[PDB]
Amino acid sequence: VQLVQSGAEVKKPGASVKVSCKASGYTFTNYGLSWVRQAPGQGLEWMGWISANNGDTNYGQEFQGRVTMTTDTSTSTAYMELRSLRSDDTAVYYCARDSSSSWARWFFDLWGRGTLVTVSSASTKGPSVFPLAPSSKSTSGGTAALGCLVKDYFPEPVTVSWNSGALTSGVHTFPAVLQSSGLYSLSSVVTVPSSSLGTQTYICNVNHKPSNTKVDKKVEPK
Amino acid sequence: YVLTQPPSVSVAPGKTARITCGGNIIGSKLVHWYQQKPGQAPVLVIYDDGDRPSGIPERFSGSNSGNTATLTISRVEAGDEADYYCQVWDTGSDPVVFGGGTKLTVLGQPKAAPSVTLFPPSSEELQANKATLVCLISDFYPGAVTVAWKADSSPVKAGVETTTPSKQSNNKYAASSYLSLTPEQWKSHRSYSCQVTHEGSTVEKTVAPTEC
Amino acid sequence: PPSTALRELIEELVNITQNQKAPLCNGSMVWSINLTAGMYCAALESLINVSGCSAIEKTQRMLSGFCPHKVSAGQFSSLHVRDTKIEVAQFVKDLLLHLKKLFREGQFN
Amino acid sequence: DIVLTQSPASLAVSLGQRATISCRASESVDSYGQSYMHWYQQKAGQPPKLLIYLASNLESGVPARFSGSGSRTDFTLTIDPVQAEDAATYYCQQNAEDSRTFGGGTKLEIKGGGGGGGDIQMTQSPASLSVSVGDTITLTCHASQNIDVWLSWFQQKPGNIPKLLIYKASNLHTGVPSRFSGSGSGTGFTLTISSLQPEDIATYYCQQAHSYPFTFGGGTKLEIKGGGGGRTVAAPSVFIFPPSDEQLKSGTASVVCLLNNFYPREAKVQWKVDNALQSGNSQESVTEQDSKDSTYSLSSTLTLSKADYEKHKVYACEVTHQGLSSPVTKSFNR
Amino acid sequence: VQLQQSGPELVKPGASVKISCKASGYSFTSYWIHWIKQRPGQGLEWIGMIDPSDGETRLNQRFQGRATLTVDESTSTAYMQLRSPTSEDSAVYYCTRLKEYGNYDSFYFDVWGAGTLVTVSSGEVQLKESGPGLVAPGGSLSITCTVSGFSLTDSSINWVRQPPGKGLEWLGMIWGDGRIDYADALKSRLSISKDSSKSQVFLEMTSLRTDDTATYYCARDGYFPYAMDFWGQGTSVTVSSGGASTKGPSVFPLAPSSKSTSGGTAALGCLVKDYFPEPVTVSWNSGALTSGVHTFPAVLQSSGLYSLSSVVTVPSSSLGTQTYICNVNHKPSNTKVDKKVEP
Repeated sequence: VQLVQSGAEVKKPGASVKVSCKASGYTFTNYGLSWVRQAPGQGLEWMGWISANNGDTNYGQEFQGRVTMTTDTSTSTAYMELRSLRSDDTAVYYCARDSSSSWARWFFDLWGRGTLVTVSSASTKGPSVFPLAPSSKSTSGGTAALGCLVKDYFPEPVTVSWNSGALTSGVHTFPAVLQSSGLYSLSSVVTVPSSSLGTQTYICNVNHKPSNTKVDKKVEPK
Repeated sequence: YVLTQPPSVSVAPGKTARITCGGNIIGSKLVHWYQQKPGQAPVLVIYDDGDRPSGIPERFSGSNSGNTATLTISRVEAGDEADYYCQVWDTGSDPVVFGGGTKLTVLGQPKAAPSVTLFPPSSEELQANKATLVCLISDFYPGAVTVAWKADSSPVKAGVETTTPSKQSNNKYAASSYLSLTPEQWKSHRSYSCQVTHEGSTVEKTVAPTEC
Repeated sequence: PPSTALRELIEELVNITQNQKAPLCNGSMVWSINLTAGMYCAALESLINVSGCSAIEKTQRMLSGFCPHKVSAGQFSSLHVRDTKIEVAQFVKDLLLHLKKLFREGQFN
Repeated sequence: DIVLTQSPASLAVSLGQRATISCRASESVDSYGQSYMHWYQQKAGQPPKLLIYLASNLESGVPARFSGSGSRTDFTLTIDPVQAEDAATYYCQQNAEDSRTFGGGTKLEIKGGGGGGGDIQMTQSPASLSVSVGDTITLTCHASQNIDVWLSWFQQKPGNIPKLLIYKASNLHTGVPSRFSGSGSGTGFTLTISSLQPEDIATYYCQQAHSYPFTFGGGTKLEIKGGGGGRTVAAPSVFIFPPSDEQLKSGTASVVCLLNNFYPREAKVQWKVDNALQSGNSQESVTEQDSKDSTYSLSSTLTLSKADYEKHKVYACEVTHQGLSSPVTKSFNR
Repeated sequence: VQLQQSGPELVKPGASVKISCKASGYSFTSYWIHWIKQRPGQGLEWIGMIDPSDGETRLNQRFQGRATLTVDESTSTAYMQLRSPTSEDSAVYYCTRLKEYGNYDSFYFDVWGAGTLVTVSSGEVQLKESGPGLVAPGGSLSITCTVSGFSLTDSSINWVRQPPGKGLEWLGMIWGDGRIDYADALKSRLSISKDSSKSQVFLEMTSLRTDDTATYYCARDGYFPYAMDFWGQGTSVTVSSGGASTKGPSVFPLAPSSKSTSGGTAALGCLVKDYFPEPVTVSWNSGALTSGVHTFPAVLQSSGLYSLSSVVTVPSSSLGTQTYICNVNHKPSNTKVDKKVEP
């Protein structure tokens, strides 16, 4: 038994989104799904419940009216639809099995992986790729570390490789910062051994799935 | 409804950690529990305050005594360092009111000197008439950072970006800082630096446009 | 609404068993009962044998209110529950927990 | 505080009727479907006793006459029928609050006599008569109701089984001597026992055989009486006592000598305050005729002060009595 | 023509005792078996009648439900299965039948067996009361109810009051946990406390007025719904005029004569003084002394020492003296004293 949802989602302000959550491994007709959101770095917040036997719904004062819930008994998948999204509504929207009792709300046991729904005003702009070169050379006896500065890209995610997956010694991927312009920025740096100076070349491999921008960049010091 | 549990609990490994949800008459209601690891879906641990479902370890147990319910986790293990959300039922505003969140501050390892590096903007982008100063910090403990962009020892607040540190393989912390500037500003001043301080430990490097 | 009397009983039970109170009745043990979804009469006829202690009066009052016929304890299929002895605290905690479960289950009477 | 009123405050009802004692409350007393009212029964000089709890549940050891009812404002105590032994004041009491409060009381009794089927009762006198041995003793009897044919004349030795003397109030029993004869018709009778013997010094009772429950008489008793001359006259056993420390430490001293056993009563007690006699604070505590040998006991409590004793090394009490050939001096020293 | 009665039968509170009584020398199933309670401390009393040929019984008023007769025509035994007995039942219970000659002409009681002695054992739940009956108006009245047979931690005691002729009035209570209640009327001038060690409960009162004269009971509460089931007798309380003699008699010990200086028996005593009003109860060896006792009726003393009454008493015993200790009961002071003699 396992509860599964759709993939990630990216929306703009004022738009709408309809997320899915499929139930497989029990009798969906004898239970009711329930949604719980989670702002990044904040506590949980109950959003809505729906039953798979009668069709009743319940929402919180924060979401009473701004959301619409429905479920399909054919594929055992519910559809929570949020409209008039705001900048702060960016949060993972989990789903969980709950009792269909319209009077009480029991515990939650089955917890799907969830679905992140980011809301930003920036457009789906490709990533500006630049290599990271060491002004001062690698310290004596110590290992070096270079990477690629991914500036002004949106949305998430962006995987970063090195030499088409040929180098995996010291790779480090740091979280994406968010500037005031709304465009995410990322900078992954692989801890490169100083022994490979000069001789072994290094080519970054950034994959921007939104805009399909596959760009390989060469890096060299001063 | 209102529940106010402590937003932080610091305990030593191997001991018994106490996590209470100290609020109203929640003892008269079935207080459940929920554990959520960083980057994973929350999982059910304690429900009805005394019923653990299958797969749940045996060292878990919940207490409930009138005006105060408490979670009892013994033999603190770093593998269970996560956040615990006290959850209850109600018949007032909303039938479900979660808690404020409690991060189990397990004493994993002592202070660790961060690894800080800074890079000037790429000359290719300087040709394209932009300038982004980055400062990269990693491998420190605990999850606390203080960033300060001090160009020529002068603090700068315009075009400064920094996010909260995150986790990694060795359970340490890593955080990056961003400074958005313009080419003329980068070429004008004498020195540009980025300051990071952890628990009063000043660790800062500096670069210059005359060489970089 | 029928869900008012049960909520008031739950509030009273949680108010008399809080940790700020002294040991309830001070050690005088109480015969346990079978948790059989409607132990109202069972709890009444098993707490009817607590001489005073001045702290469980309202509890017995509300219990008799829920069970007006006060049917004799001879309904038990096994008097072994009237032979095992546990303190007032454990029995009242188990009764409170089962009553909270019954209240959450919608079952009031 | 809640107050409870009753109606009537006092009630007198004869036998065979149905009692009805109402207890009105100032407000409602019920709580969670049940009313916390009670009743009590208090007899003359007797303590109360629980009768009905929750105003609808009888207590163990309670006759079926008792009945309780009421709905949250009134409570009637129903006893049916009305019996003589039920004549006891009742008190309705509530405990539905933190402070109990008893009712106004309702004294119950039987009106116009009524009885319980002829409650005969005998009140005779005396209980112990002064009669010697070898004389005729005429005892007295007094009944309540009229029978005229049935009042037995029983007689029992102290600490033994009873013996009947006269049946039908005129016919002599089987084995009774002719020296005993009972007479009387109605309420007040008179017994005739002649030639009192050592085996005649016993107890005497009566009982009627007309209306059940057959009641028994009160009882006339006799143990011993009379006293001769020198036989009862005993040599006075003189006793004396030193001063008491509990009084000496208090600042005074009351001294007394004891004439334990002697006869007759005429014994002029005196005292010698260090060989000096004085008629002052010298009382004369006299006892009745001894129940063992008709002797006497007197103790002249010579109350005085510690100074009156701490200087007088001896205190000789003197007594002149018929049992004393010569006055026996009783004297302690210090 | 006689009856073989049983002997001593120790009875417990609530114990439905059943005594034996056997007939012999005639047909037991011919005449109505009669029951007559001796009760030596009161006189002679009746119980009821029953014919062993049919078993129908005509019991007395008090013995209608409390007593239960039995007639066995197969083994010549009459059971007396009285249930729920009281302290008044400790007595002898003779057997007899309807001894009658001439077709219900002369039915009398000539046969009398040994008498079934039925002594209900003492030691019941003791609701004992202790408190002075007379105090000066304005003093601090104190009463101490004593209870034995259990502990105060598992019961609750109330303070019911009853003025002479008037009705009852609740005046406080105390539980086994430590809660204390008071009537809303006298909530100020009243105070209650308990002591599980001494197994006693106190009582206080401020500014005693003459209306406060009333009997003070102390009753025990049973189980839920916590009504009152047990009842003591209550010590009397009277307040008419402030008596300066707020203390009992200071018992002066009077040791008897030495073992070597008494030609005859040796008698001891204790001079009673400084007590008012009359009388005061005095005994020796807690009542275990009756031979050669003599009590002098007290007489009002002279006007030199407040005329405090003085009673004298003396038991006579043979040399040497045994373990003799005085025992005094003073109802105006409720004080109990004792002392051994030492010549």
